Amino acid sequence: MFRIGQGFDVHQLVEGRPLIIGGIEIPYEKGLLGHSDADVLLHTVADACLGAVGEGDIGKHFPDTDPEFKDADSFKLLQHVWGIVKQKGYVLGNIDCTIIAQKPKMLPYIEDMRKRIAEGLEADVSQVNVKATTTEKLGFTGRAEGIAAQATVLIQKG
Amino acid sequence: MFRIGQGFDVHQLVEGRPLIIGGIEIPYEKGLLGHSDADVLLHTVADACLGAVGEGDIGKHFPDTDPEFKDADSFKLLQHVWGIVKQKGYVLGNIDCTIIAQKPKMLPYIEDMRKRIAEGLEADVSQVNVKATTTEKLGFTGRAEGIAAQATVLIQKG
Amino acid sequence: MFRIGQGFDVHQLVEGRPLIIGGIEIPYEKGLLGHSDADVLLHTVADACLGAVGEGDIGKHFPDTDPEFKDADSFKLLQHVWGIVKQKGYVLGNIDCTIIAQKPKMLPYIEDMRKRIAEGLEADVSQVNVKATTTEKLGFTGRAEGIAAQATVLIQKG
Ligand SMILES: Nc1ccn([C@@H]2O[C@H](COP(=O)(O)O)[C@@H](O)[C@H]2O)c(=O)n1
Ligand SMILES: Nc1ccn([C@@H]2O[C@H](COP(=O)(O)O)[C@@H](O)[C@H]2O)c(=O)n1
Ligand SMILES: Nc1ccn([C@@H]2O[C@H](COP(=O)(O)O)[C@@H](O)[C@H]2O)c(=O)n1
Ligand SMILES: [Mg+2]
Ligand SMILES: [Mg+2]
Ligand SMILES: [Mg+2]
Repeated sequence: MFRIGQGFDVHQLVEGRPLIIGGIEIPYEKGLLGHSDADVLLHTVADACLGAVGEGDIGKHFPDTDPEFKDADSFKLLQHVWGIVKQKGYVLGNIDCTIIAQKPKMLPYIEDMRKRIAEGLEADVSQVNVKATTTEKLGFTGRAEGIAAQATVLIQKG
Repeated sequence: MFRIGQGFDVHQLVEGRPLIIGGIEIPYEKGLLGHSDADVLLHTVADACLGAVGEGDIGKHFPDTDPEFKDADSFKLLQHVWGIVKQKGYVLGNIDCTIIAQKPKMLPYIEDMRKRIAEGLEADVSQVNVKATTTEKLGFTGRAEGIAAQATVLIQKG
Repeated sequence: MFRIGQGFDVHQLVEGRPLIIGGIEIPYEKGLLGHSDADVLLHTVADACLGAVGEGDIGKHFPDTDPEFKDADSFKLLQHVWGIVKQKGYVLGNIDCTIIAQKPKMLPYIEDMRKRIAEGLEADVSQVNVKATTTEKLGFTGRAEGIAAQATVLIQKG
């Protein structure tokens, strides 16, 4: 028994905020805006996992209206989600993720995001892939108004 | 033994159309524009299903020019597609879907969508997940010009 | 055992380039811009396959700045990627792909695309699905500024 999940998220890039993607703080002059730390990649990972076990989405579990979510660490949120997945009787098969951003260049941070995600999913780094693509200056990600992310996850009984 | 499918669709939001998403009519002052009822989520689910079995996309079976597509009920189209899947030997593993819309708030209608999708795929509600995200006012969805959806499906022999 | 991968890519449409998609030259008045042939779909497929086995993305294996990338045949880049996948001990389960493009109409070239991708992944055509959608004239794909593609792949031990 295998189950699939998919996640998609978008956050605005703005002046007065830290950039945290995949649990890793990137030195940058813009960061992501949200109620929590706005880590678009960990929200997308969390969404894919919840999706795979039929448990809705991060908004159902950590709504904005509740200020426990306010400035929440999304790695801790992911850990809570992974708790739900474990309770269903699953472990990670593998995950594959895409950061969609014109800038910054994510390549130097990728290996540390893979480790961090793997730690949050209680898995080996070889089960976690993270990649990045621009949109060649097209669309809202192309004009650097925001950063999007996608993930697909395969989980299995264990 | 297993196959994966992925679907993506976009419809314009316009005055004077009903809003039908996931087979559920949602009261709102705009609806989706199409030749059919323009149920962007059911079109996405149908496309993921057809994708999983190597049968093309909804346009190969129900082109815009087919008089049957005009005002077609997308749930019925989904049933037709699911008959194709079943003839190939497959049943639903699980499906995970995302509505990409700035508004309306999808949350109250999610559980009815899940039940309707599950009925179309002859499956338990536990096998179906639907979630929603905005794009934080960015891009065409952020301007409420349209609604998009994505789905990933895992099917298995049965 | 099974592994999942997901790809996404975008290239700009510009005058005075061939349009090559899914390894097929499509006669058209614009083509895709890149250092390589800029085949957005074969890039997307390659990234999905690399993702499935935890090997990063095409830029970690075939960076922009590599002279062999300049005017590269993306079918040959796919065959190399597929080499890596086989080296890790996997074969194709199935793959589902979507071209996102306002124009041209892809339908006539879809069957030749499927055969080419199946050849690239050492698979039967029945394991490969290629679809197209527009975005109803919305966003960068809808204004014909570029073409995007998505792919989800399921690979299996063999
Ligand atoms: N159109 C929408 C968009 C989001 N939602 C829900 O609201 C939450 C907040 O969405 P955003 O994070 O995109 O603002 C989501 O996690 C989802 O639970 C909704 O119910 N309808
Ligand atoms: N924001 C980004 C975008 C792309 N990249 C890298 O650059 C490579 C090529 O990306 P583009 O072709 O999208 O520009 C990617 O495969 C990825 O390795 C990155 O490291 N950070
Ligand atoms: N560029 C495109 C876009 C769509 N199509 C086909 O047209 C059909 C309908 O596309 P839209 O509803 O996205 O316009 C699709 O289901 C696909 O069969 C195509 O052949 N080439
Ligand atoms: Mg988020
Ligand atoms: Mg549609
Ligand atoms: Mg490319």
